[PDB]
Order: sequence, then structure tokens, then C-alpha cells
Amino acid sequence: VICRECGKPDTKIIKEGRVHLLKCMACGAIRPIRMI
Ligand SMILES: [Zn+2]
Repeated sequence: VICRECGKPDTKIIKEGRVHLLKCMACGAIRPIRMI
């Protein structure tokens, strides 16, 4: 769903303070997210 044209890559997530960032490796994609 998130990455359909990525196949079998890797997923890493980092959060600081009150902000969430998602990074995907293989396609080099970054997405900004925040719930709090
Ligand atoms: Zn990807």
C-alpha cells in the first residue's frame, strides 16, 4: 500500500519531540506525519 513499486525494501521510522517521520530505503522516499 505505502510502497507498491518498491518490492522488498526496508522501512525505518524516527520520531523526535512530537513529530513523526517515515523513511523508506530502496526508493528513497520521505513522508511527514503527525498525530499529536
Ligand atoms: Zn519505498
